[PDB]
Amino acid sequence: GAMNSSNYAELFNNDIKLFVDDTNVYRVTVHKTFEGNVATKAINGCIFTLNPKTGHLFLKIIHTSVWAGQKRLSQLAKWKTAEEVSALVRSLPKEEQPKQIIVTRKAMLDPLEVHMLDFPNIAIRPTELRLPFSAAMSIDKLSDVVMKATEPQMVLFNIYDDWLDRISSYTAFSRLTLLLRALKTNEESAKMILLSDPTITIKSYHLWPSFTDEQWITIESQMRDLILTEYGRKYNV
Amino acid sequence: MNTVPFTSAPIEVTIGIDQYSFNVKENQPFHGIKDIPIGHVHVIHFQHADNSSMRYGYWFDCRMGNFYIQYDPKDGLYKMMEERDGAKFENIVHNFKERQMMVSYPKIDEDDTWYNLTEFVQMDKIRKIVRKDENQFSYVDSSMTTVQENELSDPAHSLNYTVINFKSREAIRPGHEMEDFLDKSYYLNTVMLQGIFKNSSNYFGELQFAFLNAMFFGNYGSSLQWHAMIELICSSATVPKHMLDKLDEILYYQIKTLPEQYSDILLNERVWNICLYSSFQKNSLHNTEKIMENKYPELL
Ligand SMILES: CCN(CCC(=O)O)C(=O)c1cccs1
Repeated sequence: GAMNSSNYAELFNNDIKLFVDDTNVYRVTVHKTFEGNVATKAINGCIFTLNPKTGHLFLKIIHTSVWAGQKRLSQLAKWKTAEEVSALVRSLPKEEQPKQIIVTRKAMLDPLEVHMLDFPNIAIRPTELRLPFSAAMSIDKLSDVVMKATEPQMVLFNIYDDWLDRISSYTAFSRLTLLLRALKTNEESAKMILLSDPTITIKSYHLWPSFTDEQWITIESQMRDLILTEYGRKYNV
Repeated sequence: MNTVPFTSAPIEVTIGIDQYSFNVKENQPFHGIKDIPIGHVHVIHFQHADNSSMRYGYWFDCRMGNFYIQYDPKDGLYKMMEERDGAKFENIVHNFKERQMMVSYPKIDEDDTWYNLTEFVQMDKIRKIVRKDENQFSYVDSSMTTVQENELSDPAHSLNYTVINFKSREAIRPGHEMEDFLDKSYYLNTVMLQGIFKNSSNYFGELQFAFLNAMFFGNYGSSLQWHAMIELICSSATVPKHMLDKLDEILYYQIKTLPEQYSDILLNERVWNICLYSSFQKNSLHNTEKIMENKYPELL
């Protein structure tokens, strides 16, 4: 059934599973036209498909040409997401195919179920978890590859860098969710926290800075402070 | 006109014949139903006074044989049987009629209700949904499950309605996933009409039979099938015009005949609101929309 707090540890067992977030597939800016009407302009998007146990991220870049001449784009985007996730599954060797796909938004359930009919044993699940994956485009290297794309492209990353050499998947997912929640809540402040110390750099092959264990403790505390500070600002608390 | 005699009525029971019904007392001198109109299927149904559990009954067509009802005290129900001795049957009916021990099928001359509810229903198709080839009549009851229900347990006692599943490979062409899920026209016209049912009359006959089993027996799986066959049409952008106009007539008479106090259990809110107000055919069912809005405005 639905993935929630009660069955949280299931995310880090040995049954292969993927989260799918479609929040950045169809991205637009809204603007006025010469005649004073409003129009949208699409920008490149992406599907965020993540194995929470291993950190493997299948970033499918959705180029704006996908939308050319199409109607009802917010609806089409869910079906395009499902088409691409199905194509990814089919491309994987059998022993790498997921046993469950967890969609972050319940409106993806029917499109994915329909595209996955050839895989009756892959469970398609919603979640009651509020997950901050919409902030993936606040990770500079991910945003850069999406914006530079001139055609559809799949790019593979490990969203945990090398953290699993030192921490469990559970802890790595916690850290990722905290960082993304902070980036979603106050992107500028979160980036300042991450990049303020010039002596700590991001490896060419990484997404996040090379913090020591003790530095991660400090960074995580600064991210929690940021989230709490923003809450007090919003609610006047 | 034709007659279904009863050997006797040993237990108190509500007897239905099509949309009519009569209460019979324990050991009352009741010996059958006469003046049954030729040309249509009919249903004779029962609900025991001492146990309203199991409604049950028999679909039949007097053109196919001479049928009678006899209570079985071992199995505890009224059973339909066929009499193969024609002269014996005529002599029984004549004596019962001469003694005025039979109720008359109470059809009004102006009244086309039963024809309207059974226009497309044929005994030969009933006997393929309800499989018991040794009899010319078909038993249905309140508890019989459908093949579709069974998939999700006694196969010989199932209702073999055509399985409709909107999230199945049968309904969705590879490469047309969004198209076929949002517009069921492929599934309706190519898979169901051209392939399985062969024509719209057979489709409508099954839809009508499902409704009648839902209404007369409270058969839940039949209600599911009726709603699915409605939703399949309404969710299709491309439907032949003759089918849309005929569907409006079919549904109008079904909604008209439904008991007012059974609406909560026999009508699915999601399906009816989708079909009348959101679907491709929301504006194609004028008569059904008018009767639904005036008779059951709460559901909507
Ligand atoms: C911070 C961990 N956290 C979720 C936020 C995250 O996904 O990481 C949790 O422990 C729980 C969520 C739901 C039940 S427990």
